[PDB]
Amino acid sequence: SEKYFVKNGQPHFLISGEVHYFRINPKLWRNHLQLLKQTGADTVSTYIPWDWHEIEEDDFDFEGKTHPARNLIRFIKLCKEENLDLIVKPGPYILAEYENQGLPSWLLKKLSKNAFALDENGNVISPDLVSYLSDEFLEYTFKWYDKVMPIISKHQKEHYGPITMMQLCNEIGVFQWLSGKSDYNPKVINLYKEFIIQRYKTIEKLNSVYSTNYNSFDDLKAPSGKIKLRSDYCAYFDFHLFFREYYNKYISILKNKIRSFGINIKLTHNIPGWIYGNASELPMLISTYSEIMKNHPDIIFGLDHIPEFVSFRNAHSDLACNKILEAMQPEAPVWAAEFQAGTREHHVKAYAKDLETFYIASLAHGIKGFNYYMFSQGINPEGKGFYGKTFYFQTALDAASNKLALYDSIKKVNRFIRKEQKDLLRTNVNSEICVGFYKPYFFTELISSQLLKEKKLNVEELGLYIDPRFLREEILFNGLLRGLQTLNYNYDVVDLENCDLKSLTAYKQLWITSAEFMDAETQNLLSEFVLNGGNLILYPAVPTLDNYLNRCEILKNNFGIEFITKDSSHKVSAFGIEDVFTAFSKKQIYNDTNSKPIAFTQENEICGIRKKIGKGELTILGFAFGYTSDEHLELIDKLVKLNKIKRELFVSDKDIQFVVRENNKSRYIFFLNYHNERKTFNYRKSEEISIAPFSYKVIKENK
Amino acid sequence: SEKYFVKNGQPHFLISGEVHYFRINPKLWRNHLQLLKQTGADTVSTYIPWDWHEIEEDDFDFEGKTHPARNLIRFIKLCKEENLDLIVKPGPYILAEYENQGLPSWLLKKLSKNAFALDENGNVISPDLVSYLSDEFLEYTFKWYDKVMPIISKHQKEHYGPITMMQLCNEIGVFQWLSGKSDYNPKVINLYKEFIIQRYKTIEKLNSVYSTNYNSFDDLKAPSGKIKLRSDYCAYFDFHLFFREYYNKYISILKNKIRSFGINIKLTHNIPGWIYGNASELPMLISTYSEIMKNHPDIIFGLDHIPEFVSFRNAHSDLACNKILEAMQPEAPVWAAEFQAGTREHHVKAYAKDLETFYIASLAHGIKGFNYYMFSQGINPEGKGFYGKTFYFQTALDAASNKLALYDSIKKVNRFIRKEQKDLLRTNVNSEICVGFYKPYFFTELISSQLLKEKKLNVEELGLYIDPRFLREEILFNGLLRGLQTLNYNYDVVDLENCDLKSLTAYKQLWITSAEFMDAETQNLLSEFVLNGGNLILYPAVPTLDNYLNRCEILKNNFGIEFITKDSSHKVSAFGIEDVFTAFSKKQIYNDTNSKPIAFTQENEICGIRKKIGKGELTILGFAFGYTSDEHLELIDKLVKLNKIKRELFVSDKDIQFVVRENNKSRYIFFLNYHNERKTFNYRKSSKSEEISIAPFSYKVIKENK
Ligand SMILES: CCCCCCCCO[C@@H]1O[C@H](CO)[C@@H](O)[C@H](O)[C@H]1O
Ligand SMILES: CCCCCCCCO[C@@H]1O[C@H](CO)[C@@H](O)[C@H](O)[C@H]1O
Ligand SMILES: [Ca+2]
Repeated sequence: SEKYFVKNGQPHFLISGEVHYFRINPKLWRNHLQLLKQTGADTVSTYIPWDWHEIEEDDFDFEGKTHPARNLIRFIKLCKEENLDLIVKPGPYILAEYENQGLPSWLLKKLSKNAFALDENGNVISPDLVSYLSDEFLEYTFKWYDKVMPIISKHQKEHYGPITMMQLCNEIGVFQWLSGKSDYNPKVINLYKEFIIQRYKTIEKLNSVYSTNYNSFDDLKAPSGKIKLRSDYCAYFDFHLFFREYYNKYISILKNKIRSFGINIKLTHNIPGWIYGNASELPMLISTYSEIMKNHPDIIFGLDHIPEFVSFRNAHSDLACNKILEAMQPEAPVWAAEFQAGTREHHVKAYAKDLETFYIASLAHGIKGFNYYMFSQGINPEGKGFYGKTFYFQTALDAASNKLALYDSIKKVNRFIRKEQKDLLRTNVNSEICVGFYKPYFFTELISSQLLKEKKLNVEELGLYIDPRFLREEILFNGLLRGLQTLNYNYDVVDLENCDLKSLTAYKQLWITSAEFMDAETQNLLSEFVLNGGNLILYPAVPTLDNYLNRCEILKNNFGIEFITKDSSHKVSAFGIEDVFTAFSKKQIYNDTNSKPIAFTQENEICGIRKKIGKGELTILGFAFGYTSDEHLELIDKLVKLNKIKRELFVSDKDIQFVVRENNKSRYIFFLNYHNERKTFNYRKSEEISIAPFSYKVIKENK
Repeated sequence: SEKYFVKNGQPHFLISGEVHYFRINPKLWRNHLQLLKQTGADTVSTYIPWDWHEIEEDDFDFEGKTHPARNLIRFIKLCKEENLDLIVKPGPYILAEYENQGLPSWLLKKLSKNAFALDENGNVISPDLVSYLSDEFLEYTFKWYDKVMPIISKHQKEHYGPITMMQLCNEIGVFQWLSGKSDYNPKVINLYKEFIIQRYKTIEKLNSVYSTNYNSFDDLKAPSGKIKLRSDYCAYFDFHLFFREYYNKYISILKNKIRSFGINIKLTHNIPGWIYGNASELPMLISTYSEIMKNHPDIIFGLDHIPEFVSFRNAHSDLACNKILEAMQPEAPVWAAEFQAGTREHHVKAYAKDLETFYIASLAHGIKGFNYYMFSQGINPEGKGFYGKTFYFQTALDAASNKLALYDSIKKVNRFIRKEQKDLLRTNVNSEICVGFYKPYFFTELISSQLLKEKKLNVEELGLYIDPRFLREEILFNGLLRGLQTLNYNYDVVDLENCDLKSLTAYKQLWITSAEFMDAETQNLLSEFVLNGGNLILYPAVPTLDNYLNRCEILKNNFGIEFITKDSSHKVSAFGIEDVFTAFSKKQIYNDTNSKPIAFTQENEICGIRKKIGKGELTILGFAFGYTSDEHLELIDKLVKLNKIKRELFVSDKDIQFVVRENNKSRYIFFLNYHNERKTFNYRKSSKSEEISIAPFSYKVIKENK
């Protein structure tokens, strides 16, 4: 049933600690590895920075000849002597606050103009930022792989060495994201052209989808500027599809080159998206990897969790991210490639007592492995730090291997995990709620994001009112997912693309947060789901367009739905709940023939209905609510109770979060107190306990 | 000579609680007032919502004829009976999560399009957002004042009623700010044109300042779209000056109207700017009030503090905001018109254990009065709730007048304040550091802000590299002010406009965070300050332009500075601290003439110097640093130590914040732990050491008799 790492043919919780040899006094390398092993960690993780080892063009030092901390060979030997497995990450990009993001200075000085990412004007976006598929950049990357990969091959677990996993590059696309800007390098734009021709075959086919008027593919230009026309939305949508193929090509080139050295260990990649201690944009970033994950079943994606604190303000972020990774990668364990330990930022404090709770909550929220980032603080050698002298603060160990407060928290959590991993790794939550992941709503990193300065997407200019990023951030991430977690209802997330009908039928309810557009495949899937006996909850709109904003009303017509879009007060009543605040004046007003009306505008117009269709049930709400009032929790609760779904526990205090994890033999009840209040409460199945502020309690039951 | 409220010629700590009569069962009004009084609160505060009392056009109910909770008269009477003074806030805007922000539905339905705030295209920004000087808006506001003001007048203190203060409207500009669009209503356009003609007199004079070629004033439009030329920047700068005069006109019109009813009580206004539990944009909004605060000494501005949590993430916001209000309103006490009690929104928790610490920190940080907002929860009658039925959560009292957890925290704090107010209100901190408040850097709400939809200001397009909003947020608010508070160095903030040299010479150091532009008046003042014996710290730029980005090299010349702007690594060395990360590749490179070089680029070029000029000392750093690394705190500490400035206490844990307040008689030591760690530390006055244990997110106060 569950996916989990294995060691000695038993379920193994992967406990890795990040220790940057290149930022640590080599006299203290053994001491760091021993103190890490002494927490019950089984693995150590590090970058192998290209800049640090190719000290000049075609001058490699992996042996400490030119600086003791260039002795990668001895660090590998120390990992073996101290019985730690090793995760190695040779880039080419490492980021990691290393100057040039890990690329050599000699390389960046020597590359042509056309090797760099370019803005719509052909100007260099950043003196650190190459275009991934630059021939020059791949030439030098390959010459770097030519020296480091034989070292990694020799020490891989497949040759009985310590290296169990290797990360390819680092957070692909994170620069396109953090910078406003997309890459318009002429090589990238040529690949975009091949992609479009391959996709549409003829300009007449493209023209009928885009409503364009090209005489050939030679008239086709990469999209840029604000979207003003539906044709510009279409161009930008395919520009999004192209970049997912682009990142897949980049990672495929790295992988093929790696495999050519006989390296047969587990390959990895790491997902960015946390900022300011929430992860509402991480679903957009994980959507950029959609083609990699379809095409590479052997690359395990891990999450880069950066909570910064642990409270009701960010409690839902790590669960929603873990669940979305499970949706996109069901055949591999959910794990954190980077799992916050200390802080990257001196002024952004990371409290041991905060992180200890985050670690336990991560177990409740289904994590199967992590790498404490950073277990060990580093000191940047020879001004090679992007920022100051010091790399991370409030870690488990300082750069000189002094134990800090987090050390004892990590030892405590690891001791719990080692005691329980055999049973805990084989547990799941009983989810009767499925929440649909509709990937095209997330495909906006070029036109609409929290990090993009000027918005290229204003849906009002396209005759639309439901913005897909507002939907996926406020209605889905901070709304429905946050609400179900707060109400202690288990949900699973399912990717709707090429989705098996049989994999929706296990759930008593499927929840779809829908904009006005949705592809024919998904409209067909949801139609079949209800017709065959599924209970669907759909809001805030029955879709009437496809991803190209061409008419598509399959779901509408299959369900016998008619509506007019009409302006009204933001407040509606729904299931007898008065003053439900909704995001939009514009609401769908439903013909109620063969329907039960269950929501009403201030002027008593029908803005929600329930209906039987074939063997199934439909609940449509023509209005958008997130979680910004107690009425919103009341409405989510009412909806869940339409199909008689129960919480696993009665807990006397509604502000206590719990997760029940079980198999046939074992149950774990995780109680999580995300609040600055000592809480005393009791519980019983669908008895009294005190939890400190920002704290936890774990309870075992034999079934 | 602290500024504090006075009662019976004694120091009086203003303790108010907010209780919305219109959202509470009137059978429970008395119980809310009694329970508030029993916390030691002296005052109660409420809106009087226009929408609630003008139930239809020209149909008024202040007596509970149509709804018991419309009996404003009886609520006023109960405040008197329960020995509470009363703050009334009749709008016209109240916001307060009330439908249409307090404006009548019938009004918003009746008003013509020209009553509304309009974008650049002439479209309504929001259906509830009126243009402040709309003829139609002020006509209906006046008719609302015609009915509510005679009642307020009759129930003033001077007529033996309970009413001691009235707020004019609510957070002027907050609605425009949150909408992300500025008002281009034609009243605004026409008033701006009059402002520009009055300012420049002739199109030739405006052309010479802006470098434009207009044939007449008729060719000039209110600026719209992005700034691409220095002439666009000039136009926007005058538009900012115009908006400060526009808000002054609004509040003058309301004030003159109020005075005509024989209302002589203290008038208030309330400062917005906290969002997501920080206040780094509050300085921009308070700056929109600069002309109000110069023309109306009888209007007391108070802060609206919404911290939402109390941790290192936001510890610096309340002190910086208290200090900035003091800088702009030096003759009135610092007080909080709205002082967070519970939470306005269910999904953002307000813990008693956080807010109790915020209250104590506020005393440490010099607050002299506050109004707990919300003391009492409300339930919206008749669908009047903008966002839902319940108004506020986790308050002192639920809507039914049950005590909640916060009630005990407020009772504890108030008990300390009543015991200590006589000394505590007269206490000062010993600030040897003054930080300059240069208001023109904050004049960007039309072109650059956290909330503005459109980024109109890109200084690189003007041949500049120091963005004034980046400066005032990262280098000043989240940088220097945060770093000083974290290092436990007391600082004052002084408004540099029309600033007395006499009121800077008190300090050991004056710190100026400077962009490439600064007006002649300020450049001269800082010149005189150093020549006459002041110690100036100036970074990241010697300015060379005025506020219109024309040549002004007064300070550069007076200080005998030569510099070239050159690109280098972000990292510099300063005062022997290596790998100080700085914000810009571009830095000021100084030559070594009659100076001690104390900072060096990665190529060892001089990007900071110290020199003696007349009787004073100058330290210039040609690079930008806030507080984003440990080196930044080391650098701030090094700079403070240049003039032998010392902390009040040796404390063994550098992460403990403290404030020492004293007068002749009394010393209060405030310890604040903004961290999620139980801390055990020792301390001593810098003159055996005492041991203290402090819980997470907690406080200790020690009183000493001198
Ligand atoms: C545009 C300049 C890029 C330099 C910074 C790149 C790396 C910063 O670090 C990145 O920060 C993101 C935001 O918090 C996180 O989501 C990522 O996990 C993290 O690696
Ligand atoms: C665009 C619609 C705006 C309607 C008015 C909403 C007023 C919300 O309330 C305001 O929020 C601000 C941001 O936290 C605070 O700074 C203010 O103090 C507070 O009054
Ligand atoms: Ca029908």
